[PDB]
Amino acid sequence: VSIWSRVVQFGTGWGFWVSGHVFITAKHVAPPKGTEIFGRKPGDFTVTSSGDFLKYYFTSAVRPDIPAMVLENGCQEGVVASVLVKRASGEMLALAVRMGSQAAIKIGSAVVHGQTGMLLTQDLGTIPGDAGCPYVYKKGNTWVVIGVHVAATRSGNTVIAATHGEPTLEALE
Repeated sequence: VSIWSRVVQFGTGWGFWVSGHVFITAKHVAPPKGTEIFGRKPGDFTVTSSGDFLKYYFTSAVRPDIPAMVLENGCQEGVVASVLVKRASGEMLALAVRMGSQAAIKIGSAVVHGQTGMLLTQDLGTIPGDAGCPYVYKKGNTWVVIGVHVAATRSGNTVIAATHGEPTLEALE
């Protein structure tokens, strides 16, 4: 699809334009908080994190050309999604992954929640440094994004996606 263009190198990893204003990535690849990014200084944007999910909101659209997509909080187990892996070479691998159940993890010093998935099918699969690449699927007749890649199991086909879910309560003052 044209979409592959949304995926871009970022810090020590990758990230994704959900909308003109919204850029998501894996928190551990991101450059330190308050770094000048895409030629914007802090204050041009607002960053919300959620585990190892990291969302930048830009007051002014940074990618004006691009439509919004729906950003779900993970998806149902058994749904077949697809990871959009770009490699530094520019090579583009659509990896199919059947999504699984939730699962905690440690990124160093910090336990973080994710949805696991089991890569469907040699060379193949993921590497560290794919972190950030998105997981997306076709819900009925259109496409949504459900999380970002964080890591893959030493053993075989299992991968973890970080997810972002909207807050449901609020504290006062």
